[PDB]
Amino acid sequence: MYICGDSTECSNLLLQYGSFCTQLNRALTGIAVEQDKNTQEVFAQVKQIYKTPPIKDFGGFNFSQILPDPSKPSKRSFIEDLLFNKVTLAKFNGLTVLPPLLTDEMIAQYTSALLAGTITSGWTFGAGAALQIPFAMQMAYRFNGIGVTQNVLYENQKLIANQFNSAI
Amino acid sequence: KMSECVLGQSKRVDFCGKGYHLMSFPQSAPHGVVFLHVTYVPAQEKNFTTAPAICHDGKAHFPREGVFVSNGTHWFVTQRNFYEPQIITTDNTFVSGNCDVVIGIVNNTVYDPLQPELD
Amino acid sequence: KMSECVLGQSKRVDFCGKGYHLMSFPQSAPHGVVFLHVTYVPAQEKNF
Amino acid sequence: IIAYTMSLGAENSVAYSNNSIAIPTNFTISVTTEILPVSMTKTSVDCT
Ligand SMILES: *[C@@H]1O[C@H](CO)[C@@H](O[C@@H]2O[C@H](CO)[C@@H](O)[C@H](O)[C@H]2NC(C)=O)[C@H](O)[C@H]1NC(C)=O
Ligand SMILES: *[C@@H]1O[C@H](CO)[C@@H](O[C@@H]2O[C@H](CO)[C@@H](O)[C@H](O)[C@H]2NC(C)=O)[C@H](O)[C@H]1NC(C)=O
Ligand SMILES: *[C@@H]1O[C@H](CO)[C@@H](O)[C@H](O)[C@H]1NC(C)=O
Ligand SMILES: *[C@@H]1O[C@H](CO)[C@@H](O)[C@H](O)[C@H]1NC(C)=O
Ligand SMILES: *[C@@H]1O[C@H](CO)[C@@H](O)[C@H](O)[C@H]1NC(C)=O
Ligand SMILES: *[C@@H]1O[C@H](CO)[C@@H](O)[C@H](O)[C@H]1NC(C)=O
Ligand SMILES: *[C@@H]1O[C@H](CO)[C@@H](O)[C@H](O)[C@H]1NC(C)=O
Repeated sequence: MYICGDSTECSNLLLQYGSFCTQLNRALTGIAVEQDKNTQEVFAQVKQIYKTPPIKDFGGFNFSQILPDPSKPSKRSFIEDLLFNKVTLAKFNGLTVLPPLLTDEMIAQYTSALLAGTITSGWTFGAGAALQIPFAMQMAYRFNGIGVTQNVLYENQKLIANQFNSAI
Repeated sequence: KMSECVLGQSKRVDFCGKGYHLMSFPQSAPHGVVFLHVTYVPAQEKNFTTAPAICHDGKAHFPREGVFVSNGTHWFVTQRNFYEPQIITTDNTFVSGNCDVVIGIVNNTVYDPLQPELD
Repeated sequence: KMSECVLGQSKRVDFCGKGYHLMSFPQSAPHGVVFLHVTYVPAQEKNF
Repeated sequence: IIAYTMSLGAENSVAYSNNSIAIPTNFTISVTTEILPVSMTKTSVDCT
């Protein structure tokens, strides 16, 4: 359609050239399939969506910006919703744009699951069935990995929580 | 991937297989390399009530490597990945500061294993 | 990075953000992923 | 042939609480295979 246009006469000459017409379409389709695969690899890291715990207590950590808002339409978190405004994309003549295998809405759910998974189960969810852990306790493990002892987090959790909240 | 997986063990989560990667073996394939990944995944989770610090004399201990885990009758310390219960003692703990500051704490005994050997 | 940083703490230095790495929270943007990295940095020092 | 809406997974919320923890009592060793291509056929075409 692009090269020859609507006219039949133009089409005949294109046939003479070969499988160039056919080959170019195949390459684009391969590219189109790849996009879905990339998104699939990046976000389908979790077997099962994990609903966020009803209790919002997280040992003084405020996660309101990061987590999805039920009142708001499209289940996009405040940080996420702000981001969409920042980047804005804004058929015609033989060129067609195909919609993503994963709808923006679906992508939102995947992100929430990881967020929900990380807070509720630590790193346990990555390697198997998610294991419930106290958030303060999870943070304690994190300090140990980086060489600051767990007691240190517990001694001034409040100071740490405020900095984290302020940072977010 | 082969160099990290076949020689040595990779600490990176999910880089080689799914879950903790104990070891890996590689099998030759036509125009490719196939890697078989051996990984450790924890199958069963028994619910246990837990607390971060135990206050014995107004000083609160913390585990050297184990999340404090209590069935509800007594408090024992086990490795976070497999359930091994060890009676809490000075050997498995260290005391820093006073047990007023920590948000979550449970009063508990200490064994003091030097005393029964002495007496 | 998602697998490496969101699921578990990453030992590799500068793999996630700057400084010591604690955890990361994934985010979604059009045709992209925005990562929030939580890192531990030492604010004050003294000679010894 | 039926067209569904593509549900992602089972929706389960892990029980959460400040004083509640879960620790595994048994472990399973499994083998997973990942396949990566290392080479392709080498074709030299004389241009003449
Ligand atoms: C966690 O998130 C924000 C920041 O503290 C708080 O949410 C605010 O809630 C009040 C009404 O209760 C609104 O006026 C604000 O709009 C919210 N913040 C913003 C920035 O919009 C929330 O109070 C904090 N924590 C909790 C536990 O609710
Ligand atoms: C750990 O799980 C393994 C695997 O399911 C259990 O091993 C089995 O135990 C049963 C009952 O003793 C045997 O009849 C089977 O032959 C064993 N193998 C399998 C694959 O089932 C093991 O008993 C469990 N361990 C603990 C400590 O409960
Ligand atoms: C652990 O938590 C649940 C909470 O519903 C508890 O009743 C049961 O002992 C265990 N089951 C789980 C997490 O499924
Ligand atoms: C820990 O709890 C289990 C289950 O109630 C019980 O069988 C066991 O006896 C408890 N530990 C001790 C030392 O009694
Ligand atoms: C745990 O959270 C509950 C929320 O109902 C609260 O009543 C309780 O005091 C908290 N306990 C600790 C140790 O944080
Ligand atoms: C633990 O002991 C202290 C006094 O040392 C007491 O104030 C406290 O209420 C005890 N608490 C529990 C919850 O057993
Ligand atoms: C350690 O030594 C310097 C010497 O110039 C001194 O001024 C300061 O107390 C300490 N330095 C730093 C770099 O914090």
